[PDB]
Amino acid sequence: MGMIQLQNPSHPTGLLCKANQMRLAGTLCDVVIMVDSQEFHAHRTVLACTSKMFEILFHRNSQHYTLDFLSPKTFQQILEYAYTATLQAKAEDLDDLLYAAEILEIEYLEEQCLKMLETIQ
Amino acid sequence: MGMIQLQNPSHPTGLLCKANQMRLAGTLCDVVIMVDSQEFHAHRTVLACTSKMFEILFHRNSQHYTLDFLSPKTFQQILEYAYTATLQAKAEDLDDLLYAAEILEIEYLEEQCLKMLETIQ
Repeated sequence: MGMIQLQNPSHPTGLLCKANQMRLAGTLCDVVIMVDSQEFHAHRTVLACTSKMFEILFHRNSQHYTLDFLSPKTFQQILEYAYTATLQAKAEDLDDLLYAAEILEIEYLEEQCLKMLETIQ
Repeated sequence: MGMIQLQNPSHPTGLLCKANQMRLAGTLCDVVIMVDSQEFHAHRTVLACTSKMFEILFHRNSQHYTLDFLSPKTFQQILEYAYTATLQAKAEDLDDLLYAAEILEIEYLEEQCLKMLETIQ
């Protein structure tokens, strides 16, 4: 037969951009991540699609999830990466980020943190 | 100061790919869209980040939302586009897709459906 196809190469990027604007306004946020005192509002789908650990964690439903293997600062860093595809940090945060990245099982961050730590080394 | 930056250009695309695999398995789906008889399980964030109409609709919380301005077939088409960035259809579906696309306010689909209808014309 005959088919028509429309493909928007910007859609993934546009969708994540809007999710990030929703997270900053609190719109449709359905999970709170608790690190030390601080609360981080976010969307389960974005965190579960970024971290295999969160996808596994949310197997057990609750409104709040407490993480204590990392600081609020490291979590914010990874939360921004999940919602924008970029992470910014200080060189002294690399060991903290690698460890969080391995536990959360976010392949890109573990691979890149390792590669940066090793070439410096 | 000194900063380190890691940017994964594949992240948007990887995140949407995983959401699509989650939708097909039913994982973390938190909304059912009802069209004629058929039920479509999906994630609120993906639909609200794709359609300004769904972002507005979900302002009013409920587990189920009924759409009757389009057929199940057209909805499936747009549901696939939302989750993959590609839509496939038959040429005879173009008027149906444009209309659904305008009501749902999915700019890319309205623009492309219009452009295809007009160049054929």
